[PDB]
Amino acid sequence: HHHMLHLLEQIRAYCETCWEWQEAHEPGMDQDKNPMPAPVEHQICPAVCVLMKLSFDEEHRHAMNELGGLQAIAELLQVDCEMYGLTNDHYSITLRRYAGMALTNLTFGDVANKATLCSMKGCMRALVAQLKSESEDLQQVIASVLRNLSWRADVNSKKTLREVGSVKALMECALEVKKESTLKSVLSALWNLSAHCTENKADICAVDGALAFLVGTLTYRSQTNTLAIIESGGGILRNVSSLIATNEDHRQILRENNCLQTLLQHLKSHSLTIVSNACGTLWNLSARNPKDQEALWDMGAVSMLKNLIHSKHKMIAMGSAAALRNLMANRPAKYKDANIM
Amino acid sequence: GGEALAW
Repeated sequence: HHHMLHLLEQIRAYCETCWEWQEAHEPGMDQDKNPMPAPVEHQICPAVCVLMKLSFDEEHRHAMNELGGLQAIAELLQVDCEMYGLTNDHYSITLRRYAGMALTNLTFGDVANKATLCSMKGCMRALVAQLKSESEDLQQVIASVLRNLSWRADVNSKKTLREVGSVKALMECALEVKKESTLKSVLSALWNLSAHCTENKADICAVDGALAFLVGTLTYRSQTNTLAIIESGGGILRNVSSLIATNEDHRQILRENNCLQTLLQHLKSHSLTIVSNACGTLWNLSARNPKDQEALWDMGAVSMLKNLIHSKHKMIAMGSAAALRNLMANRPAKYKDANIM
Repeated sequence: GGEALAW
């Protein structure tokens, strides 16, 4: 499409102008000597707006991909972030939101485009830095990019997502988020990242207050949690629980936040995702700790798990049966025949 | 956590 080529050319030309400015701009001069390019003066927002709107259609995305659109839009977002930093300027915030939305659409279902954007490590660093923006709407857009990039990440993309500090940045972002729709995007990205490798799990667990926060996302008894929050927080917990099971300090954080009690409540949920997540978490936590095994026995876990072993869903069937096996292999003294007497 | 279009 020639309008699309026309728009991408405009964006590329602006970026080039910005790079040439960055390379010529000398320290300690007047504001007037070598003026910064202003995207308003180059009609950039309306260009990226049109491309964002077009990016919702798969045929328009195909045309964009043939003309290098992902790279052009990414370079634009990056250069604006580098030039202007964490600004509250409405034009800049809007530009960044539209660019990020386009990048979300262009990385959806497209393994090649995910790999390409991850390879742009300078852009990736700029994206991660925007999670500290005062705009929770920009936070949501950035988290949505990172969510898509972390879904079906290839070996190199996983390494890069880790390298640029996306896990710590997202977890720290989560602790301060007030808007549910922003939190949903942030937790969905973390759910993907938490599955990539053990080091990502450790990085989540290492953020001060993060485990208590995550257990907080599980509760029904909340004026802020929605179903989506419970699902995604529980998914993160399921993934990181393989590590937590081996760390007494982290188990203690879970204990003191009533995690086992809440997971047993989750077994009774009508939500398949919630039950699934709880079965995987209990699989892990029911191993190798007598204190937690006894609490589970006291609260009736054995029967609650037995009821789920015939599920058609692998995670429920396997996780419930495995947690049950762990409890049956480690019967507390007070439930042994010789002690009930 | 899956993937999604923008909004």
